[PDB]
Amino acid sequence: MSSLLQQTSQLLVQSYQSDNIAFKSTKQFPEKKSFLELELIQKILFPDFFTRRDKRTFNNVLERLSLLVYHIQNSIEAYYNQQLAEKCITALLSQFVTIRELVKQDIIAAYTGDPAASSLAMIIRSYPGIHVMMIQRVAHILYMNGDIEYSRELMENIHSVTGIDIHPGTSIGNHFFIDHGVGVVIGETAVIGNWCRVYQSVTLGAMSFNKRHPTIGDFVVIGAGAKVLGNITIGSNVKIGANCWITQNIDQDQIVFISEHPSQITKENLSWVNSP
Amino acid sequence: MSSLLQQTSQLLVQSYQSDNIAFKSTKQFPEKKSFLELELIQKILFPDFFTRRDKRTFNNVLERLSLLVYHIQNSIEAYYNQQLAEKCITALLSQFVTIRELVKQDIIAAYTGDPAASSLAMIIRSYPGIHVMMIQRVAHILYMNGDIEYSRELMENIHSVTGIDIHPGTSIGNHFFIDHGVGVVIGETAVIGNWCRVYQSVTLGAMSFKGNKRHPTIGDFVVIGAGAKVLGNITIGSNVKIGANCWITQNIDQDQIVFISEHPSQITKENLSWVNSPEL
Amino acid sequence: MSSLLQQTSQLLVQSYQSDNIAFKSTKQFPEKKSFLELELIQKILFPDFFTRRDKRTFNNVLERLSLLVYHIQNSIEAYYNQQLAEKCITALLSQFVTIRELVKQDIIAAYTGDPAASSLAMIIRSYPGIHVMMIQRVAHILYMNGDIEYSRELMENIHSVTGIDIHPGTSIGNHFFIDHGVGVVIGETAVIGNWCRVYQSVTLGAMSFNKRHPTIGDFVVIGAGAKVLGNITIGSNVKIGANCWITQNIDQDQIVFISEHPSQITKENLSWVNSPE
Repeated sequence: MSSLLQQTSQLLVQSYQSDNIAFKSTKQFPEKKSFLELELIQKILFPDFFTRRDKRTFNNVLERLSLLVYHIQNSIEAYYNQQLAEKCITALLSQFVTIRELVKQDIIAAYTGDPAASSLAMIIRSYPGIHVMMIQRVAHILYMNGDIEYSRELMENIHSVTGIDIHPGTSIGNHFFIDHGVGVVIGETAVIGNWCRVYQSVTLGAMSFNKRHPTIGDFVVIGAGAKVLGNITIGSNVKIGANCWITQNIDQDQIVFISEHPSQITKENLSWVNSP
Repeated sequence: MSSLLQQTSQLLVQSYQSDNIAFKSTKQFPEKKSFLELELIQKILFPDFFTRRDKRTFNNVLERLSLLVYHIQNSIEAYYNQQLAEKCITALLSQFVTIRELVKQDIIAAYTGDPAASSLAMIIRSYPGIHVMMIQRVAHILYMNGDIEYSRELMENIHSVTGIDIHPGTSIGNHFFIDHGVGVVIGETAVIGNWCRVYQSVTLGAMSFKGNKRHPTIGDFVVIGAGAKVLGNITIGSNVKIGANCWITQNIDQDQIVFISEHPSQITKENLSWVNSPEL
Repeated sequence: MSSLLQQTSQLLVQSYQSDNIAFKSTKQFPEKKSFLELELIQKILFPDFFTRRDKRTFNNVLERLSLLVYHIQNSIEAYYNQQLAEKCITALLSQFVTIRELVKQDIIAAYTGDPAASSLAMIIRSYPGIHVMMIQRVAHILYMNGDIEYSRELMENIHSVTGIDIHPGTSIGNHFFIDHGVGVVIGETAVIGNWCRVYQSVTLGAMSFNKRHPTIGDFVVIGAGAKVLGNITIGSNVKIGANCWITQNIDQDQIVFISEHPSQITKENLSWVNSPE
């Protein structure tokens, strides 16, 4: 409905104005190409960082939001019907400013959680853990309103570009930060709390061989390469060391780490190019 | 060669028609872009999910097939010569329907092996483990007929898009399912049986530190859980399940469940303020 | 500026002439697309493998180099200003043939370090560990001279394409080989010596929960899945086995590996297709 696109675009413009200045910029950053939904959602959520200086008006918001919605409608129709597409888009449109506020808190969590994060522009423009969450919070609305096929395709699109695999059904709290992220897998029935931090190669997955994925409390940190598997619960304030294999419930305020250290035992160019 | 292209085109048309109903669809999906060989192979193997409804005639199949093989022929020539390129292409065309039947079984394996896979359409359009096998089964025929350079480049292309790293020399049986797949690495001389399932971050690789076998051979019905590292010229029997994060460096007999010996150990023990910092 | 671009172009052309037999090629390969900076750096460093035969004159080199330089300059200007952008561009130009020498040594390291590496052509066109180092050696110059935002952006672009995550601040010696590479993460303050070899899913990272990343010596090999965390040192000639969790220093001339083997215990298409349809 044209009326919903227009109402949502004005709500978005209001959201831009009440932004903290940290989320603003007078600069004109270079073009970022990726794929359609991400390019558009980036522009819609944070135009200052992804658009030409002259294309940051209400009409540009309306055009971009309309391109996004029409593409989403055509895809949901291809897998399902017009009736379901409309229901999904309506829900998405009503949720868009809420999504935008959630993505801002993800960005805040990245700046807080990463010593290498120097500014919000760096995080917004280049942190893949942020871009996966821009797409996931949109895809999750679609999934929850009955579209499980396009929402999965959407997540597989961002999966391809970041190496981060999050199912559209995953339920994720606020201030969620994935650092680096390549190899991260989070399954359909997983539940994640607030202020969680997750590193590369972490799996929140099903047992190797209904609810079949982990639930994670608040303020949980999961170190690189940990594999957290099965319908289990990690309590709040848990820290999980790198490469742990975790298949059991873990109580709150715990620290989990591989038990023991490994074993240690002791002990030009022309030549190399002469051999080929 | 045109006569071979026409027969393969006609055999593919016949293959489409004998498909089970589950592989067919009357719908018009949005176009999917990636890179040339993947887009073309997708349209060649499953037109119903990747092409405009008015581009599904024998001639459209022949156009897509011709463009694919002739891009392959031009790349192989660049590394080698026209004779080897023709040889590789001929083998690929003659195996093309065989490849299609194998990919269909990979799709079946994905559907049975994944509680989140709800339809064949979803699997066909979006599962990276299926897309990597579309490429790998093509590349492997090229490699086996002598083109080791372009078949590797081809595999690195699909690597760049899926994060799944499979060598063109890898020998892989039917009904093979990779779930999630990022970080998967499978080496040149590895051999994989039938009905295997492999998860993210799995290596079937060489020992960290000719006709050699330096990568693993795994049997049928093997499941390898996330993060497992299976290294060296070792054999994993059929019906073996390997738990997550395992480090395997020895042969494993059939009918074994393998897992890390010990659980990890375990010991006990806003925006406003945050926004004040980057503002100032 | 125009004259430094011309002298850098002539030094590059001479560097092409100086190459060993093995880095040359009479054949013409199909173009490779990715993203702008990688396409240009590939063509500038190895024209024989990435450009048409008729686009290898001095002016062709000068146009490719200028396109790159002007793209980087505007990108840095966008995050900072003309003053810093020129400082970085000047530094990069003065070091361009040095970077080319280092990348050739990375290629040599890949050939000697990988049995699947059959030829330099294959390595130059297709090895993602080489492509990430083409970018990183450029991005490191930019980072060292004050541009920490665009050099990060650059590294994230090559990250999307390879799944290899190397910070622009990382300091890396010569003959560096990443095999496979997906899931490799190397942090901002890490230091890597010469002739090191790193596999997929390796982290040289900070503690999960100034310098906070590891220093690695010469001839270190780190197997797949190893996590090396914190401001620790791995001495030279160390071999680190797959999936190791390293949180303490390792002296030189050591082999490190998980000490215990895993425990073990014993124990129709048509029908499936009817199920869902």
